[PDB]
Amino acid sequence: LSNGHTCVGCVLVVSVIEQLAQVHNSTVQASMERLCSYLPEKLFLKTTCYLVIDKFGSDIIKLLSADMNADVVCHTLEFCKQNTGQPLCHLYPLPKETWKFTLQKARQIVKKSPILKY
Amino acid sequence: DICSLPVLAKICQKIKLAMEQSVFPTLRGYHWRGRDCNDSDESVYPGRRPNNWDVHQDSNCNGIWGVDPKDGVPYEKKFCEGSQPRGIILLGDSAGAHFHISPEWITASQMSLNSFINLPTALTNELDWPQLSGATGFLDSTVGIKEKSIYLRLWKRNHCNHRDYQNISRNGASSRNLKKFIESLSRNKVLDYPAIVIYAMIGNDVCSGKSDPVPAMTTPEKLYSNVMQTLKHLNSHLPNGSHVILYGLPDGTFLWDNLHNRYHPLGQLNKDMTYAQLYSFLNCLQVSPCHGWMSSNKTLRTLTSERAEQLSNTLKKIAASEKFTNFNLFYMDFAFHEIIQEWQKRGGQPWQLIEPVDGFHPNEVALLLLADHFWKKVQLQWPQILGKENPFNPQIKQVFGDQGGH
Ligand SMILES: *[C@@H]1O[C@H](CO)[C@@H](O[C@@H]2O[C@H](CO)[C@@H](O)[C@H](O)[C@H]2NC(C)=O)[C@H](O)[C@H]1NC(C)=O
Ligand SMILES: *[C@@H]1O[C@H](CO)[C@@H](O[C@@H]2O[C@H](CO)[C@@H](O)[C@H](O)[C@H]2NC(C)=O)[C@H](O)[C@H]1NC(C)=O
Ligand SMILES: *[C@@H]1O[C@H](CO)[C@@H](O[C@@H]2O[C@H](CO)[C@@H](O)[C@H](O)[C@H]2NC(C)=O)[C@H](O)[C@H]1NC(C)=O
Ligand SMILES: CCCCCCCCCCCCCCCC(=O)O
Ligand SMILES: CCCCCCCCCCCCCC(=O)O
Ligand SMILES: CCCCCCCCCCCCCC(=O)O
Ligand SMILES: CCCCCCCCCCCC(=O)O
Ligand SMILES: [Ca+2]
Ligand SMILES: [Ca+2]
Repeated sequence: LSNGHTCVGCVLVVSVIEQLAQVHNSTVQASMERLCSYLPEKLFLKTTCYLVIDKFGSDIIKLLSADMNADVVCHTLEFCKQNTGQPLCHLYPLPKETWKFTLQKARQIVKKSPILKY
Repeated sequence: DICSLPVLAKICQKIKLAMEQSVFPTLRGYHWRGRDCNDSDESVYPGRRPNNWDVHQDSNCNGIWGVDPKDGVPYEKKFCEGSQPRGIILLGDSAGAHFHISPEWITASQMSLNSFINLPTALTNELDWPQLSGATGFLDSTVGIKEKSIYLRLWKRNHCNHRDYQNISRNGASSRNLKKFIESLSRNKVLDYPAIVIYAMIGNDVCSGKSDPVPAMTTPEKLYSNVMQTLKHLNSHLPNGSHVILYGLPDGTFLWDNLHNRYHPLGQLNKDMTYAQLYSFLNCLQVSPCHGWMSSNKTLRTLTSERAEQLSNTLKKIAASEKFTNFNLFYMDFAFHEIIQEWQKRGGQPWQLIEPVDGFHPNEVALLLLADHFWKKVQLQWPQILGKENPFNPQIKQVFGDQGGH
């Protein structure tokens, strides 16, 4: 289930992935793999890092590669859920394009599934 | 709760296990309290009066034991009897436990394999670093200030106090919930030395995450009730001759004033996120550690500082009037303004006293400056609290060296 804490955590991890790619001028995929290689094997940290790439990696790549920010990503993946009526929670400034249209784009980018995993 | 995510199931389960295998189980590891020198014998632990002067076994784990072959006198009797040993005990919150998220874990520009080596231990200790705290820290400060913790200054004044520290602190502790873990305090009226007890609930009574945090803040009436229960409890467990010090609450407006325009570690790369944006983000989610003070709503910040002043005055009033048989009571202003002044005399900026990642807690420098202010103020106004310097300190070091370490 998604709550305020899962939202903070998704925004944190995605931000770090984004900035690690920027610092090393690399793909998002290579950024996630580099981050997981930095983590100790203790307490299943490195293992968990690789479970997250497996479950969420392809969509983080698709969205960041479209120049969506960490707020967009975490709303698209439902770690952050805006109840109808309630205000919008965002850590980074709202993008140039309007949020409602930016989020529709994001949902359509991950609805495409040209690759199946067995 | 974060552990609702299926992908985190294995690491959440393994964190829970490691905590259980420490011997609130973490509160017994040596980061939180003096290492037990013999965990197969429950009459051996730090803080107790020596059993038969420790002629065979070091029963209080202070590294002083045995007999001098010159005169057949027990070293513990020659070196520590009369010196009036005493322990240090902190009843605290996330600041007393030194909650700390390392910027190295989240700032990509300097991140490497070296950065996360300390992460597993921090996770099994709830991200608290009591071994570096201002009250009970014993490791070499990772920063560049000579000041030491209250515990180490106590050891320096009297080497017989080695290992007699207890940090009974929890993230989210307040006057309301302290009774849920105060039982982890270990002290026996008859068998143990007296203790200095610091009561430092410095935030969570006015700090909340709810959108309307004013109704959640403790009232002076409820605080008085909670603290009297705690003091009645301590009076039944502390040896006669103990001292209890109540800390007031901070004027938490220094956070917003000094940080709202500064970049967070996640915003330093592209200069696109300030502490103001973080505070707004956390309040919109209702997960801020302190909505009242971490907010752009200057009215709300004032109502929080106003209640903190009322609660502080309650503690001051309890200390002047209420009496107890086994300890005397003292009140101490948090006095962060004076901490800032001392830092500025060392060339420092106020924003450098806050934990960079959360923008809320005092960092290691601040905790050590609070300990230095505590020491100088107590030594000046209430010297009895700290006792006398032990003339045999040099002879203790010559016979016992580092006294076993920590
Ligand atoms: C940093 O990586 C970027 C990748 O975006 C590189 O920039 C692109 O390089 C190729 C050259 O073959 C071009 O097709 C693109 O037009 C470039 N720009 C963009 C926006 O993609 C760049 O080469 C790398 N920088 C360094 C110093 O190696
Ligand atoms: C730790 O405590 C145990 C006591 O539980 C000590 O074991 C005793 O040691 C003495 C030797 O002086 C023997 O007479 C007893 O028979 C031992 N008791 C048991 C149950 O074996 C042990 O020596 C202590 N060790 C240290 C380093 O303090
Ligand atoms: C700024 O903070 C104050 C204090 O919380 C808010 O005022 C209170 O708002 C609650 C609504 O949740 C009411 O119950 C009180 O009657 C209000 N008191 C006062 C003095 O206004 C105020 O609404 C906040 N301002 C903004 C813009 O959020
Ligand atoms: C993605 C945004 C960046 C994340 C920055 C971290 C947010 C702060 C997390 C630590 C705050 C919690 C401290 C607990 C305090 C208490 O319980 O007393
Ligand atoms: C994109 C999937 C990643 C989600 C799991 C990563 C969670 C990392 C730490 C979470 C931070 C907790 C925030 C908080 O304490 O309030
Ligand atoms: C590229 C994927 C990076 C994801 C890193 C997040 C997983 C490791 C850190 C999670 C720590 C969670 C500990 C906890 O739940 O208390
Ligand atoms: C970016 C991956 C490393 C970040 C680890 C920072 C600490 C994780 C968040 C702490 C909260 C928790 O563990 O419940
Ligand atoms: Ca023992
Ligand atoms: Ca001893």
